[PDB]
Amino acid sequence: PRGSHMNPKRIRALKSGKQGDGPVVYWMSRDQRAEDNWALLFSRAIAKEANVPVVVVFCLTDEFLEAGIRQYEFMLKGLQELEVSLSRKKIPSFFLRGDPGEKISRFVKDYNAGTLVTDFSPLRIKNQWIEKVISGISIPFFEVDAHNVVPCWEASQKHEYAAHTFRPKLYALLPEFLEEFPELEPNSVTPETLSDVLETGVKALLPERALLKNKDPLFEPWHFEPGEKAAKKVMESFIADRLDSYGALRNDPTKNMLSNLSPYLHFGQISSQRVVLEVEKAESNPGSKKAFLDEILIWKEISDNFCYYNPGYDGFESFPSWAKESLNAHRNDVRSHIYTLEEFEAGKTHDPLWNASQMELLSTGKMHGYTRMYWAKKILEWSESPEKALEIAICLNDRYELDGRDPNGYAGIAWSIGGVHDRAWGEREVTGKIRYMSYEGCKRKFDVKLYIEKYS
DNA sequence: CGGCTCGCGCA
DNA sequence: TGCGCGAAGCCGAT
Ligand SMILES: Cc1cc2nc3c(=O)[nH]c(=O)nc-3n(C[C@H](O)[C@H](O)[C@H](O)COP(=O)(O)OP(=O)(O)OC[C@H]3O[C@@H](n4cnc5c(N)ncnc54)[C@H](O)[C@@H]3O)c2cc1C
Repeated sequence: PRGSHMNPKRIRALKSGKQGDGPVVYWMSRDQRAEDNWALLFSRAIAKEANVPVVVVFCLTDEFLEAGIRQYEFMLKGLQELEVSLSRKKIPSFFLRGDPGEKISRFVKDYNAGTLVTDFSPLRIKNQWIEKVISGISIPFFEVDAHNVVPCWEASQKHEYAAHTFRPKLYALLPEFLEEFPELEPNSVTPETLSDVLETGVKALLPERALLKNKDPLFEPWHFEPGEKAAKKVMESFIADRLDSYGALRNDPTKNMLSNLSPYLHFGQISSQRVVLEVEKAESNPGSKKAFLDEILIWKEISDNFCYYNPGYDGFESFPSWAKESLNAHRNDVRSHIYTLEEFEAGKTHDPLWNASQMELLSTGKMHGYTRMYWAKKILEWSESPEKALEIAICLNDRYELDGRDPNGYAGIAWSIGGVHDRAWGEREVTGKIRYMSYEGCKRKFDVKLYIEKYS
């Protein structure tokens, strides 16, 4: 659909039909940003070719009732800043509430939309909303992958077993898809309140707030300033101050050596392609640059590949055959300790290292990448069954992580519990051939006393 | 057949 | 801390 700096492989048709005479409607869900957004850039080009304006619609669902205030407040502040950003580009942002399957379809008829465009995501709830919209609309419906550098359906056409099989496929398509972003052109033709939806949502999530003994909330909201502008500043600080030592202090939770981009990368407040662009041109350590590029390209996008080709990505069935047979044979193995969901949530286990990992999750909403493995693998070692371990790990991850309800989470949990994108290891009790990690192994890699003392 | 994103013994 | 090895099942390049 026209465009010079626009690769058509980033778009795909969801429903054919006659193009209406109305403006182009962008159903922004996953990539909540104005700059470096293919789904918005493609929506502007179609609008320019049809001599119509472009509008942005966001549907707020009841999904926030499953999470807490930490994710609702982080995402809502970004949309308030996003509202002003599109206003400067003469693009109006319309915020709806309810089921997108009925709210978007009613929107299309009411506003007399001519073309509908949405961003891509492999989650189950989005494939459902899309199909309900398809049955209720009669205009063309497009979908753009503005989250992955290479489109998910283009990098691979199947579920990738391991990264060493996905690495050469992704890196072979980098010279084509890794490109600069054209600027967003404001509209030529011009045509509720977010403050009220924020106050209404917080009042409903108040009883479920995580508290201390003295009724003092646990979440510390000053660690990550939300929004598109603050996401850019985090990237600049990481490249200038943290990219050099990234390859050596990657797995040390006592050091703040990570990029801290996942809360912004999840909500779409920042483009991973933009991060990859800035990293490629920076002069830094080559082992550090390779280590970071493998994280944000190979492993961030193979998580989308995992969810796109495995609909049960959050279930025991998605595990490989060797893992399922191994964990099934150890179901009757006596376990050293049995902790319920409440004991894991409050951090009341016998392991001070595990409790400290949960404390960081409860206080900052973002646990260190290395400790997230020990946090999830010890849940499997201290649960009733593999199904309960998957249930508990997903519950705490999606409730308290600022990057929860993400394909990176379900792939990361399935990696730690089900050996997805992993291999077999030494045979043990309970866990079987799943990769084992011990408290003593962490003692030889970093100062565990500092990490425990930092979070009680 | 070669090589995959732990623990462990040893400088 | 940094390195080489062990224990394990399977992809995929042929
Ligand atoms: C059990 C488990 C659960 C996880 N839960 C989530 C989750 O809900 N949301 C989430 O965003 N990440 C999750 N991950 C991945 C990883 O823990 C985080 O992406 C990372 O810790 C975020 O911190 P960072 O951005 O500073 O990391 P950095 O080292 O700065 O990494 C930069 C980016 O690379 C990507 N990345 C890094 N490590 C991974 C990984 N292992 N898998 C996939 N992408 C990765 C992320 O997009 C991240 O923002 C989980 C991993 C595990 C093992």
